[PDB]
Amino acid sequence: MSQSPSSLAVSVGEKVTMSCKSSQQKNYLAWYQQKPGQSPKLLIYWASTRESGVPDRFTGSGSGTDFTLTISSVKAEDLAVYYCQQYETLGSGTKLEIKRTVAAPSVFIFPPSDEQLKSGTASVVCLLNNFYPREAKVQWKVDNALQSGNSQESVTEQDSKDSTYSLSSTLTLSKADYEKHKVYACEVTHQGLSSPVTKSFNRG
Amino acid sequence: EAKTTLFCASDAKAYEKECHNVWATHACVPTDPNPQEVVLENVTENFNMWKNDMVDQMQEDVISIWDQCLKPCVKLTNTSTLTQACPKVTFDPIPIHYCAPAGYAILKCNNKTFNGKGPCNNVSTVQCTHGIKPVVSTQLLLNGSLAEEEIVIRSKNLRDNAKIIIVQLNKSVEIVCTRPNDIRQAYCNISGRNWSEAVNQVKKKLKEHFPHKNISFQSSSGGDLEITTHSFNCGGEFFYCNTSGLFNDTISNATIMLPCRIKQIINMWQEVGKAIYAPPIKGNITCKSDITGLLLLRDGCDTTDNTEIFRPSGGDMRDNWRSELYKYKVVEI
Amino acid sequence: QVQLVQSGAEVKKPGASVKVSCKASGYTFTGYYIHWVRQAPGQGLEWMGWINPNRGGTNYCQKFQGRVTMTRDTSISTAYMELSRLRSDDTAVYYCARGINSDYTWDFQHWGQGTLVTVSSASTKGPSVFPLAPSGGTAALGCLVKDYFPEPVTVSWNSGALTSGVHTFPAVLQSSGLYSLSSVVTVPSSSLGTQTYICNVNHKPSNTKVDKRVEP
Ligand SMILES: *[C@@H]1O[C@H](CO)[C@@H](O[C@@H]2O[C@H](CO)[C@@H](O[C@@H]3O[C@H](CO[C@H]4O[C@H](CO)[C@@H](O)[C@H](O)[C@@H]4O)[C@@H](O)[C@H](O[C@H]4O[C@H](CO)[C@@H](O)[C@H](O)[C@@H]4O)[C@@H]3O)[C@H](O)[C@H]2NC(C)=O)[C@H](O)[C@H]1NC(C)=O
Ligand SMILES: *[C@@H]1O[C@H](CO)[C@@H](O)[C@H](O)[C@H]1NC(C)=O
Ligand SMILES: *[C@@H]1O[C@H](CO)[C@@H](O)[C@H](O)[C@H]1NC(C)=O
Ligand SMILES: *[C@@H]1O[C@H](CO)[C@@H](O)[C@H](O)[C@H]1NC(C)=O
Ligand SMILES: *[C@@H]1O[C@H](CO)[C@@H](O)[C@H](O)[C@H]1NC(C)=O
Ligand SMILES: *[C@@H]1O[C@H](CO)[C@@H](O)[C@H](O)[C@H]1NC(C)=O
Ligand SMILES: *[C@@H]1O[C@H](CO)[C@@H](O)[C@H](O)[C@H]1NC(C)=O
Ligand SMILES: *[C@@H]1O[C@H](CO)[C@@H](O)[C@H](O)[C@H]1NC(C)=O
Ligand SMILES: *[C@@H]1O[C@H](CO)[C@@H](O)[C@H](O)[C@H]1NC(C)=O
Ligand SMILES: *[C@@H]1O[C@H](CO)[C@@H](O)[C@H](O)[C@H]1NC(C)=O
Ligand SMILES: [Cl-]
Ligand SMILES: [N+]
Ligand SMILES: [N+]
Ligand SMILES: [N+]
Ligand SMILES: [N+]
Ligand code: NA
Ligand code: NA
Ligand code: NA
Ligand code: NA
Repeated sequence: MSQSPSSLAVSVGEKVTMSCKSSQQKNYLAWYQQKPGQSPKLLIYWASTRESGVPDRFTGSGSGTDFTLTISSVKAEDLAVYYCQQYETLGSGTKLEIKRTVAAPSVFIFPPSDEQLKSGTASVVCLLNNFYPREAKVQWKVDNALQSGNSQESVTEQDSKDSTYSLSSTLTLSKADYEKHKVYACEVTHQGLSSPVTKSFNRG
Repeated sequence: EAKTTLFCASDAKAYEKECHNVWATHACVPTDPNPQEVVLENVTENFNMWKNDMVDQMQEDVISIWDQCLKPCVKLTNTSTLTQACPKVTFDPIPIHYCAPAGYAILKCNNKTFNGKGPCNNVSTVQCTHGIKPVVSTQLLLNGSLAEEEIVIRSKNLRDNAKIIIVQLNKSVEIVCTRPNDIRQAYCNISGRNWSEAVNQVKKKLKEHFPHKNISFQSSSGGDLEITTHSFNCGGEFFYCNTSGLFNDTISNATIMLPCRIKQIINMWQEVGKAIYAPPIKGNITCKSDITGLLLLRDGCDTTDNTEIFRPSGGDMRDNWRSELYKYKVVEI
Repeated sequence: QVQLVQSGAEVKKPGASVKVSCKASGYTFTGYYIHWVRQAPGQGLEWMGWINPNRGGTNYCQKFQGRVTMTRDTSISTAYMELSRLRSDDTAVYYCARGINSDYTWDFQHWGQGTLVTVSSASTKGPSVFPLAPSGGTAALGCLVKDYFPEPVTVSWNSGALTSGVHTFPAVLQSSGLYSLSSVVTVPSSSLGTQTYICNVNHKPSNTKVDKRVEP
């Protein structure tokens, strides 16, 4: 079906209103929520009628072909994808994003373990913990040479409670190329940081 | 409008040794010789064949009938095991009338195109239903009543693919299933001209509810052999007949032969369990039955070739009784 | 208290087949329809079909008709979904679901944990866990579950004891065709000598269970 908006962004303490339109004497419909990584859960059937356990802030509405789910006062646990199901057909889903104050990233660095160095490869890890917003510029550099083409990064979904993110970058190299150089640094650039924070080590 | 204990009436003969007669003589009164049909003028009333306590009462009666007629040699439930004598009996469904006691009446819809759910305008009241044969079958409804006008489609919701679709024809097609004399190899013969003639009419009626769509008939999606074949009881013996040649889009004009097998192990419809019967009787076992209805399911999801596909189904015999009790309802005075 | 427990992850080559199981408990298994819905990674939910556990009747999505088969086993209250002639498209998390009641079963109140089915010619390989040691205030430490396949790898800290402040990152596919993730915890430096910290990594596809110590 046609769900809208495809992406919504609001803050705690607001009301959201997502629509679900249909095509062609039976007001029947279900609404599902999918927390990140969890299986979808049901929180509204037969148009109205909230299922037991859903709080009193969710409310369904509509009739005919246009239906609507309205969240009073968005909360942390409310950050997730929302689908509408008519019999066997389902909507495109609407990812609910939450806005919050800027947060400075807690940066940490970890060198390769000796158990790994004994294998043949070396992996340096740089962690940005609990920051807002998503985008950050992580820069890997050995001594003062910057590296490129051998550093993969990841980011977890927005934490429910504090609406923050986390980013993990991994620089992969050979044991020979590892012990060749000696200094390794991770410089980050983020709006919450006035100056680019550079946490580094030098063991090689 | 309320619920009360119905009673049954039949033309059962106290000397006939067929088992349905012997049961009906014990539980059913004689057929009322003077039936009173009373046509309510300019009155409309709601009906709902899908929430009709009459169907559940008829189910309980047919279970009592089979608990006395077709006693299994072994009855296996996941909490019980029964071994008993299983003597063969004469088996032939006779019509049964269901009547309301004092202080109650049976409303009957005389609208010839009523689909079984909603308001009926040509309402009348009777004391008993018409003659209803308790024919247990799947996929194909046999020996029922026909539509007086045109083909009627009945569903709790046609848009729900999990809801059975009961089709009622207005002109029966004859099916002759015989085991001649592998003692368990049987077959059925059915006129391909009359069957293709009937399939095209049902397809036309389905297209009225799904316009711009091609209507396709295909074989069952799966399940127990009871619902993947046309299963039925003939002379006490359980037939399982392949219906891949009937639910086809390429139906031949010649006579169609359906291969069947007579089985002794059957999955019970009365309850969750298995019932083991004795080997089949010897000789010629023949049943010429009238196909008066269909039990179909529609394939889910949206189509990519603009074709709705319908497959035979069943298994809940309450739907068989609904195919005849749709027009009835017990009301309080 | 109704519970639906599905089988473990599966890796299959194309053209092969996979059967995912879904064990029901806490209710009468034969009294409620059961549905199967799959979800490709990063996309929406896609319904495949339902099966009637009472009699065994099935209804398949027309898109998968011909290469999907639904079965049940009443004696163990288990339903099976088998998909054949696999494809890279079929890489998805497959769910079983059950309605609120028998009359209206499309309101999926109960779901399984999902069964991930990865389709690729690569074979199964267990991970290798390496510690990320920290070096007043609050420090951070974790591990590096590296070089494993397929995707599902579950990590807990101190047998599930440490949960607040834990961040397990999504897997990344390396140039070698192997996944690699990290799992970190924020812990104060006033406990890096008293409290002990162990990574509890589980790779069900290869039945690998490892406990790794993380200390400065
Ligand atoms: C749906 O509707 C049709 C019509 O009502 C039913 O057709 C009847 O089906 C039953 C069972 O198949 C038939 O009962 C059997 O009829 C056979 C022929 O009947 C007579 O033929 C000779 C020659 O004229 C007569 O002399 C004699 O009176 C026969 O009665 C018989 O061969 C059968 O005989 C039985 O003999 C012994 C003991 O009686 C039994 O042990 C055997 O099992 C054997 O059955 C039997 O009488 C009935 O005749 C059919 N009527 C018609 C008009 O065709 C369908 O059966 C019904 N469908 C279902 C599923 O019920
Ligand atoms: C039912 O059908 C038509 C009109 O609805 C009418 O001629 C007929 O008389 C009605 N039934 C009876 C018993 O009159
Ligand atoms: C029978 O009932 C249906 C209700 O949908 C109605 O459309 C139809 O007109 C009725 N038949 C007659 C003769 O009125
Ligand atoms: C039965 O209904 C169909 C259309 O639904 C029609 O073609 C056919 O002529 C009808 N048969 C009789 C005997 O009225
Ligand atoms: C179709 O049914 C009619 C009436 O029962 C019958 O006259 C006709 O012979 C049947 N068609 C064939 C090919 O037998
Ligand atoms: C399919 O549907 C159209 C009308 O919607 C019809 O013209 C066409 O003949 C049908 N094709 C088949 C094979 O039934
Ligand atoms: C029925 O016959 C067809 C063709 O012989 C076959 O494909 C199908 O499997 C058969 N069904 C059963 C239950 O034997
Ligand atoms: C009808 O049966 C024949 C085989 O006897 C087959 O060629 C044809 O594809 C079938 N039609 C459908 C729609 O399955
Ligand atoms: C009947 O006539 C011929 C075979 O004699 C066949 O080609 C045709 O498809 C059949 N038509 C129908 C409507 O069954
Ligand atoms: C079969 O056994 C299970 C578990 O003991 C029980 O739930 C069920 O009621 C029994 N009877 C059935 C499935 O008919
Ligand atoms: Cl049967
Ligand atoms: N009648
Ligand atoms: N099967
Ligand atoms: N009444
Ligand atoms: N309920
Ligand atoms: Na008993
Ligand atoms: Na057998
Ligand atoms: Na026996
Ligand atoms: Na792939």
